[PDB]
Amino acid sequence: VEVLLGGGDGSLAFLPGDFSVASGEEIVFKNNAGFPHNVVFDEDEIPSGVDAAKISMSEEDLLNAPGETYKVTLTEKGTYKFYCSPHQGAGMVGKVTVN
Amino acid sequence: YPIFAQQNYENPREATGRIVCANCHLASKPVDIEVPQAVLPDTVFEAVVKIPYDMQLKQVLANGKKGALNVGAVLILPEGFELAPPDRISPEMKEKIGNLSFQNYRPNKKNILVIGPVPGQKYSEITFPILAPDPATNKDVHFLKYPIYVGGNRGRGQIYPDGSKSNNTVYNATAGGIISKILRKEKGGYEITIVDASNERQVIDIIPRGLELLVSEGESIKLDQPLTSNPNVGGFGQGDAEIVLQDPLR
Ligand code: HEC
Ligand SMILES: [Cu+2]
Repeated sequence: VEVLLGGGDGSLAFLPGDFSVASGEEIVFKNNAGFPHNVVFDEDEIPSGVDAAKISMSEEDLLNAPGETYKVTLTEKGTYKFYCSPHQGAGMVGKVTVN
Repeated sequence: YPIFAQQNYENPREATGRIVCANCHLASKPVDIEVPQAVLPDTVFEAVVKIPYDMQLKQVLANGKKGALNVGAVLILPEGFELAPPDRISPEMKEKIGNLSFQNYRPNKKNILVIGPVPGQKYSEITFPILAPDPATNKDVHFLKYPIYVGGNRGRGQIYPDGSKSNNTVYNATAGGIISKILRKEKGGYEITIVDASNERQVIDIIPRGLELLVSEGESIKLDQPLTSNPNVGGFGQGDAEIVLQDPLR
């Protein structure tokens, strides 16, 4: 479940970009290079209701430093879909397959 | 981002003299560059680039929320000039450069430097430490006047590497006609129904969150008509300077 945004030189892509977890696990998004890599869950592929701002990031909390990480504690069972805000049309996106 | 141009443009200077960031960073905003009038061989000098902007400016972050601006830059120096090594960097200029990482555009282009995205309120002015070459040490460098080009950006771009627009641009109607319905989205965004009565066709224009439309139901819209305001508060600028590589004699 450890996702490290950015490769080791300039690879903007979630690594991994698709993992499976359960209710009680913790997701992590450590950004290395190509910041900022703040991710935000959208309300288009969410299973239960809940607000997107509850599992997404805000405008003041951005991952621009090489070391900050965004952890999201999910408990609902379903497949979510988060993506790099500063790179949604780029191609680096991941999804939480909690069940 | 500076990595978008590096990954898809071999050299960031176009034939018309346009810097490649102007392909996705379509707003024009002023850029400034201060460099010494002349420098000696094997000496460190500073290239100061200014990417000025109104500080109370809030842009549309890629999630609909409003936020601060980020700055980036591309410095194109002549062949021979390169980033000054850390041992030649004085401590009075070490605190000046903050803690930025200047990267080379490509590993073989040591004369093209890129930096960004860096925080706007912190690095509106960037100092690049350059090392001037030595002619008696490189037979292609000579004492003469050389051009220096800079590209400066502040703000999110409007076009992605695949040609997709981002939510930091205007949304235009894909067809003329009358708006039959405007579906306000639950988590933000809109679905606009256009009745092209001219071609007897119905089209659905989707608008992202962070944007406010200037259109009402029952309104006649033309093709390409702007559907929402332009939320872009940033811009790209280009600058030029000339440096004199001076002979230590006369
Ligand atoms: C199209 C392929 C682009 C090229 C070439 C360059 N940039 Fe870019 N940049 C582009 C987009 C669509 C975005 C927004 C990404 C997002 O979703 O947020 C950006 C963003 C930047 C930023 C950060 C802006 C901010 O957070 O406020 C900077 C500083 C930036 N870009 C600089 C920059 C420079 C100097 C470039 C030329 C080397 C450059 N970009 C090229 C799209 C594109
Ligand atoms: Cu990113």
